[PDB]
Amino acid sequence: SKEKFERTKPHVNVGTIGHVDHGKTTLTAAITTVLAKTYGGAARAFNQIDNAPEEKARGITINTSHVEYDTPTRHYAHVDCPGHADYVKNMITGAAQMDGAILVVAATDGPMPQTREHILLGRQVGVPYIIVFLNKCDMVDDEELLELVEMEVRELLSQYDFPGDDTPIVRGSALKALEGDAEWEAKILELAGFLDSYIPEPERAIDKPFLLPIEDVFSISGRGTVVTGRVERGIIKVGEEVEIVGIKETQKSTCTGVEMFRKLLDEGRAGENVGVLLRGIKREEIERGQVLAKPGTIKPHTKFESEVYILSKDEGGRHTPFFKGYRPQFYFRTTDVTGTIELPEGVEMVMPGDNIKMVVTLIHPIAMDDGLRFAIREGGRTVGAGVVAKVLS
RNA sequence: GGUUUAGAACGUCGUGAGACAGUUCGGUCCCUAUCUGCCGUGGGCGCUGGAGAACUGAGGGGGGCUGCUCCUAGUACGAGA
Ligand SMILES: Nc1nc2c(ncn2[C@@H]2O[C@H](COP(=O)(O)OP(=O)(O)NP(=O)(O)O)[C@@H](O)[C@H]2O)c(=O)[nH]1
Ligand SMILES: [Mg+2]
Ligand SMILES: [Mg+2]
Ligand SMILES: [Mg+2]
Ligand SMILES: [Mg+2]
Ligand SMILES: [Mg+2]
Ligand SMILES: [Mg+2]
Ligand SMILES: [Mg+2]
Ligand SMILES: [Mg+2]
Ligand SMILES: [Mg+2]
Ligand SMILES: [Mg+2]
Ligand SMILES: [Mg+2]
Ligand SMILES: [Mg+2]
Ligand SMILES: [Mg+2]
Ligand SMILES: [Mg+2]
Ligand SMILES: [Mg+2]
Ligand SMILES: [Mg+2]
Ligand SMILES: [Mg+2]
Ligand SMILES: [Mg+2]
Ligand SMILES: [Mg+2]
Ligand SMILES: [Mg+2]
Ligand SMILES: [Mg+2]
Ligand SMILES: [Mg+2]
Ligand SMILES: [Mg+2]
Ligand SMILES: [Mg+2]
Ligand SMILES: [Mg+2]
Ligand SMILES: [Mg+2]
Ligand SMILES: [Mg+2]
Ligand SMILES: [Mg+2]
Repeated sequence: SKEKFERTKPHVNVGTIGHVDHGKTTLTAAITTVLAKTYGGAARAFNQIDNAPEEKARGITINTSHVEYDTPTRHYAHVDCPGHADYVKNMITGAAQMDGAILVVAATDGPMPQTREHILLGRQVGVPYIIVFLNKCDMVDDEELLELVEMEVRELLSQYDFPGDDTPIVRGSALKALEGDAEWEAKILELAGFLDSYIPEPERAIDKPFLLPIEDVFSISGRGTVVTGRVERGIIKVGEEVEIVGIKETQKSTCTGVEMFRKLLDEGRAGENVGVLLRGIKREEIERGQVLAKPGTIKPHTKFESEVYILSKDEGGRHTPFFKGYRPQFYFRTTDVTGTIELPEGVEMVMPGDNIKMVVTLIHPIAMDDGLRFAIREGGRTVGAGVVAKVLS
């Protein structure tokens, strides 16, 4: 909080995806040290990508850590997702804001059960583009074995509905590029080139009014309570009226400073992760899931009609019917929420792999409008995608 | 210290003397080692002229415990932990 962030180069939200203990967080650390050395950005280290007691005694990552590496063309903003099956909830918030992912499959183990689950969540939420990275390579010195894994990833993406063969696969060790090997340093400089070439300039919405889903809340010692997240649409000027909408009720507020990776800003534009400082609000009363909207634009609702597309055994979801009373998790912009289902008159049961509409009464009210996309989940797996039809409350 | 003498008391049984793995407080533990054994340490003669050294080894004894950390490797194993 001192240096002013100069608005140059387009902003892009990137993040690593993949199996547990597969080189996902280590890739993030490899991208910093490579890009910082040659081009001349800020250095950083593997340290702080994940500190705490939880991510040291174990070694695993829980929190979605962020990184800011810069290149001549564009200014990237990383989102290193956790990895585990148990940490899928806080991952989806990191994955929703992420524009273009970096998948991490390993040459030794290959595509594992979570790799299938992570890419499954990427499609239904909103991950337009994806890039593969083989994160072991050196451990198995062979030409035939390493190339057989590349075939299975191309099959995985094409089976689950992506381009597959068009996606640029890259090979390279993360640990070898951490130190200073000339052949392996240049091979991850190549990944930065694939990030620029494949993923296009993202289409923002700098016209329709201000909205910002809160991914994680903070309490800065001195300044006040702060909320982070990607600005979904519109802009934010300093000293402007902002209404916080979502869970509990609704509160008036005013912005008193927006920032971008510990650097000041005047205008917080759309499609970029920013930390908004709020005036006269406590850490407890504001929570994760709520949205920073401009007053009057959006209203919180606890009941709505919605066209739900349930999945089958083949697509990956439920395989049995269910009657009114069923309570799955509904993942809107960031947070999840439970709700009872009231089916329409003339529909006795809901079979798997079927398009229908239904009334859903949620326990917590969330801010929503007509034409909002969500992904239903229940029992550590997906259920179905859909869209909102009508407001009731 | 306990049990198991002589003092005294409580509860209990007994008319009473007294009694009770019922309880309670107090209450002398001797022996210079002949033999066997054992740990040490010598004198005698023997071993075939005597003497001084240096070995050999039959045989005997002693010694044999194990933690943690770190690499191999967060590798096999495992959906993950
Ligand atoms: N030899 C070698 N080891 C690697 C390479 N990349 C990653 N690893 C190893 O893979 C392990 C996993 O590290 P990390 O990336 O933090 O795990 P993750 O992929 O983020 N998943 P999670 O954080 O949920 O546990 C580490 O022990 C690391 O040494 C590589 O290129 N070569
Ligand atoms: Mg492993
Ligand atoms: Mg990780
Ligand atoms: Mg393995
Ligand atoms: Mg006594
Ligand atoms: Mg006695
Ligand atoms: Mg007496
Ligand atoms: Mg007696
Ligand atoms: Mg008694
Ligand atoms: Mg006395
Ligand atoms: Mg005495
Ligand atoms: Mg005495
Ligand atoms: Mg004497
Ligand atoms: Mg003897
Ligand atoms: Mg002797
Ligand atoms: Mg002799
Ligand atoms: Mg003699
Ligand atoms: Mg003689
Ligand atoms: Mg002799
Ligand atoms: Mg002779
Ligand atoms: Mg002789
Ligand atoms: Mg002699
Ligand atoms: Mg000798
Ligand atoms: Mg000798
Ligand atoms: Mg012995
Ligand atoms: Mg180790
Ligand atoms: Mg582990
Ligand atoms: Mg290893
Ligand atoms: Mg297996």
